[PDB]
Amino acid sequence: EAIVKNYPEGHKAAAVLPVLDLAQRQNGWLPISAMNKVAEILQVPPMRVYEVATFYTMYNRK
Amino acid sequence: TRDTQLITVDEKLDITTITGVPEEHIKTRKARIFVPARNNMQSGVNNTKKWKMEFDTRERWENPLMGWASTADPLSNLVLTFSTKEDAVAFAEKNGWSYDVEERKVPKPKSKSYGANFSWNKRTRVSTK
Amino acid sequence: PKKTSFGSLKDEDRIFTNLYGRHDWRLKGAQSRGDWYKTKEILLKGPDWILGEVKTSGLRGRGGAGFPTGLKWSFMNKPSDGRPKYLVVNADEGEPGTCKDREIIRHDPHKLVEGCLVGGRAMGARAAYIYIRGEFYNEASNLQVAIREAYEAGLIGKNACGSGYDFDVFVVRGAGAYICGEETALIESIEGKQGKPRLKPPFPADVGVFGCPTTVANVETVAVSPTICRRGGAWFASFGRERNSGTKLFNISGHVNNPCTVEEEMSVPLKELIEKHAGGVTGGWDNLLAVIPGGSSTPLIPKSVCETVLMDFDALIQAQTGLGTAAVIVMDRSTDIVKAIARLIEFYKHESCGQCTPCREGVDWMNKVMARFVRGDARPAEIDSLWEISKQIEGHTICALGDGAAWPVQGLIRHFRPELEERMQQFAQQHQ
Ligand SMILES: Cc1cc2nc3c(=O)[nH]c(=O)nc-3n(C[C@H](O)[C@H](O)[C@H](O)COP(=O)(O)O)c2cc1C
Ligand code: SF4
Repeated sequence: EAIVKNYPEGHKAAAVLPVLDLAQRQNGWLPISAMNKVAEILQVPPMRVYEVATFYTMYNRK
Repeated sequence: TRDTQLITVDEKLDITTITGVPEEHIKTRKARIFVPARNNMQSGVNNTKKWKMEFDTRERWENPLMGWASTADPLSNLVLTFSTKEDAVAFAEKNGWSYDVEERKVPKPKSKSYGANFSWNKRTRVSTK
Repeated sequence: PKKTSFGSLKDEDRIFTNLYGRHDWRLKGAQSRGDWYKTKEILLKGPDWILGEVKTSGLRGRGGAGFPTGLKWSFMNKPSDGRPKYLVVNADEGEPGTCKDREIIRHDPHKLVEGCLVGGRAMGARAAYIYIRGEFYNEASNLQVAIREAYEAGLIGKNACGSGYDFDVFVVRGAGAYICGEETALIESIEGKQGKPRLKPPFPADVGVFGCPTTVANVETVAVSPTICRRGGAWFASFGRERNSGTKLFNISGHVNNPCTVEEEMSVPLKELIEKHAGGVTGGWDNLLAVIPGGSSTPLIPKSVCETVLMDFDALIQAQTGLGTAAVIVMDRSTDIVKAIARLIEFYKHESCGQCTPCREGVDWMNKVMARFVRGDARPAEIDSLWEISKQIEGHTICALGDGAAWPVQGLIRHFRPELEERMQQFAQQHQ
């Protein structure tokens, strides 16, 4: 809730990288279910979360 | 300036009798004057420059021996190219053919702005690149 | 009158006085070292005055391009329409050989945070987003701690420094992509997308982060702004040659006795910089093979050129290279120069974003050819083929990374072609 309020209203998708990383810190890695959760919390299509996870190397998909 | 005697003929040009076309393929045929549509699989527009005149498709059946595609239409493969619509109608009228003319369909100009992909308060913003 | 030799900067003129973390980085240590002093007067002086001080200062970007900062920051000095205005501070230091921005963040955080406010006031910005790469976790935490102290002291936030100007400072962490150092790829990452650069136009000053006006300034370019305004542009412009003024942070790394980060005056001769601060090359200056003046993105130069070349934008351009990020990578005669540069091409193959054809397909192509030059499994006719391939990437790509992959190869072919052909001759003899 603090992360999503660092960005202008109407641009919640800007929080994908922080939240998707916060998911990994809690869980140690990012399963497909973790990505789908961040998609619905931020209300962005799940594919747009898959793109970020696969693009960046600090996200562990295994 | 031509030092040769000329005459005046007020009748429309009609060569149907001096072309050798059987009457079946003058009166019963429907020419189609059109600019070919762009092949949608490709982005090139170099086949949409000239007018074409095609005729009405007729029966194609199966050769009993080999299964090939037989035909009894001598005009099945006839395609003529014209620079302008008027040149196409002029050629069909003097040959006695009945024609339909379809007006050219040019794609209307559009407003392309690469910056609209990153709009602050509009839906044109793209979710990915 | 105008100087003729440069170097030997005095500690009385060093902007980053805590470059080694020998004093208190937290607040009340920065203030004791001249930070956050008389900031309200600078803000109340006016955006035009602040920009005028940076234009006269001759400061140029320390991110790798070296554009005149004063000219760039004036693009946001325009009437404000309905949209907000932001300042993005590029702390994504990822250029191989570059470590200067890491030290500013972890030891002088309050210089960066003050620079955000001064830079923002010049641009009329409402907030600053500091993009710092995700591997700098501890450094990012130090920056976050400093920002909290600034807010509690009234230095930033509502009525910053009592100036009546509102300014927020947000820290945003990257997720491990070197391409996100690019000014437009960095913006895309902040917007929560893949770090793929945009095309220009539109420029960030007209359409940027969230579609609003934006300026991307490197950590060093911003951290020096408050000092320039306090000490004026004349003091900063008095260093270095004309159009190359200022004090620059250098990162001497590789085959040297004392690899270190040090602040030194612009136009300092490269030989003096290596010997005086880094303790010379490993094995003696005569054991020097080549130097990469400004990180991997710049082409290398051989020993014959390092003896009389100054470290500034203009001096290194005449040498067929660039200043870049002022990171000096030294290679001695025991180095495998072909393998040293081949690994740099392999770096760019791994950091290419894949967006555009000449770098998605070309930099990978140059990688495979280079991996065969290391072993000599090629014929000499391929060297000219590799020269043309690089020229088809350079200037045909969306962003400058494609240029950064071509330049290392061009330098190798330019100054070390005999080593390439010798390697292939050896391989041919054995497998005859
Ligand atoms: C592939 C690539 C990586 C870059 N990485 C950085 C970086 O890590 N830090 C930085 O300040 N500029 C980096 N830049 C340069 C930026 O594009 C831009 O010049 C800089 O953010 C502007 O800051 P300046 O005003 O100090 O020059 C990079 C450019 C490219 C093409
Ligand atoms: S040059 Fe490479 S990194 Fe830059 S936009 Fe093109 S593909 Fe992406």
